[PDB]
Amino acid sequence: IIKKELGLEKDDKDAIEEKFRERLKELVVPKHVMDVVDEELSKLGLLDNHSSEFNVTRNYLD
Amino acid sequence: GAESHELQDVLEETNIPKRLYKALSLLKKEFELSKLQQRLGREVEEKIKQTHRKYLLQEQLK
Amino acid sequence: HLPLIAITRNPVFPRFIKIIEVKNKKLVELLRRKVRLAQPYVGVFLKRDDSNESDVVESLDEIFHTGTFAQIHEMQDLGDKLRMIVMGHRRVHISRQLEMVEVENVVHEDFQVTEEVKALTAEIVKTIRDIIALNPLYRESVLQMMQAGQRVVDNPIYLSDMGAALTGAESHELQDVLEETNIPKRLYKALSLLKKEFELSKLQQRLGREVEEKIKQTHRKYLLQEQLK
Amino acid sequence: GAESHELQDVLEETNIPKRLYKALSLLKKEFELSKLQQRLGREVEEKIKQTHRKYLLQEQLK
Repeated sequence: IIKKELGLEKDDKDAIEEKFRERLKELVVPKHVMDVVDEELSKLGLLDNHSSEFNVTRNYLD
Repeated sequence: GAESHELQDVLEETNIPKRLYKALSLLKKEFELSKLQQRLGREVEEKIKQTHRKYLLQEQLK
Repeated sequence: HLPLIAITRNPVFPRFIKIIEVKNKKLVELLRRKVRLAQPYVGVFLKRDDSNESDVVESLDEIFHTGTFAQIHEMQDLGDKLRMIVMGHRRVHISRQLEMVEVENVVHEDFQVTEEVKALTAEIVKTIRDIIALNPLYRESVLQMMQAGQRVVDNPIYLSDMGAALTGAESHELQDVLEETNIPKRLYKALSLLKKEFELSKLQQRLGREVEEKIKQTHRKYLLQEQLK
Repeated sequence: GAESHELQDVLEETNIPKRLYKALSLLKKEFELSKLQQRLGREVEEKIKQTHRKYLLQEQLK
């Protein structure tokens, strides 16, 4: 909570979700891949950061 | 919060309307004084609050 | 004509009981030397910013010029070999500590209209009450024993010094209150400190209650998922 | 919380004691329903805290 009052979090307005969405925003991309990316992002949001599943999902998305 | 002198002054009057009027005037004067003190305190607390919230965050860190 | 006492982060507020326990034992010999005096005494002071034990002995300018002469009450040394009870009796401001000469110049300038001034004093205690009502620091028994309405406030300056002492402000803030000479100025500075600590504590308690509410809401969300269960 | 049909039956009754007794019976039935509603959640709480206590004794021994 002190971090919320003043902390590293909530700075640079950077999120993995948004970062990956903007990375592909400049790419002429098909749709099937688009739905796969949507599913991967949904799982990543569902998946907790500390989980190894989360790291595997992040690597695959990268 | 009126002083004892004002209480004696109110007790001095014989007619009920005059003593009631004096008591109402005393109440209004005391309310005005309390409002003035409250406004001055609000001024002081806002001036202190003019201190940037950074100090609050530093104290949270401490 | 005594050497400066190593304060060692022991700010002795005026008229307020305090205990000093310095690691250095030299103060023990200093105290023992003044035992034979029929009028034992000790002068408390306040250290400046960037406290340094070596600078105190090597330089006498680190300690502020303002000081508080007090009378030794008792020597205990229950836990440590150095434990002195210090209070505030005689406030003084040395013209030049390096050059001791001391003048008990206690400025207590007051207006002859002693009718509306006490109102502000009332406000002071009110805030103090609020503080001890919301941030209990010391027993209220002192409040009951010392009541303004009893006319026992013979020296309201000492009472204001109490009110500032209970404040959590830094030593620098109390120093800056002391340097102020006009009574209204020091009173307003102390009241500003009171409002400052009030805001600090209010933010702290608001945050704590909000966090507890968030935790109970998290538990109730666990229950609402137990509704899926 | 009785249904509209129950209120219609109550209104149909013309004798005062009949309607009073019917209203009392409907009140107690509806309160039994609500008590079951709230007791099921209170049983959720009871089971959760019983499990927590069992695992707390397990934590002590562990």
